[PDB]
Amino acid sequence: SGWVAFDKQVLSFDAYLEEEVLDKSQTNYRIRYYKIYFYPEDDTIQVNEPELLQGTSIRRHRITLPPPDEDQFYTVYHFNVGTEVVFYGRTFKIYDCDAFTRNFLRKMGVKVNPPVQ
Repeated sequence: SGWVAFDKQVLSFDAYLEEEVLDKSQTNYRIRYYKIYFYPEDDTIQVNEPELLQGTSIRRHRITLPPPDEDQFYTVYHFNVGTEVVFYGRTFKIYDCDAFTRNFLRKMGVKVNPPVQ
């Protein structure tokens, strides 16, 4: 034991979210872009906005599925292009992922979906 191997490197997904602020009856919004990291080693997730500012990040930890499945955590199999994930009540829309991630998914039998556009 003790062999050096980096076979559990993070998977990265590009996602966006719309900050929709309801003003009386009119809703204004802006688009925020994030990078979602999934760590195979411990199934933890981290989110960061590449761009007192609120909502720019989510620390690395295991994230529960949204109701009614909060007794379970998100796994690597819940992430794909054209799929939505919900962290702390906010909906993230995954639209891409790098080559390394696409290759990793293929190696574990996952078919990566076509572009959302």
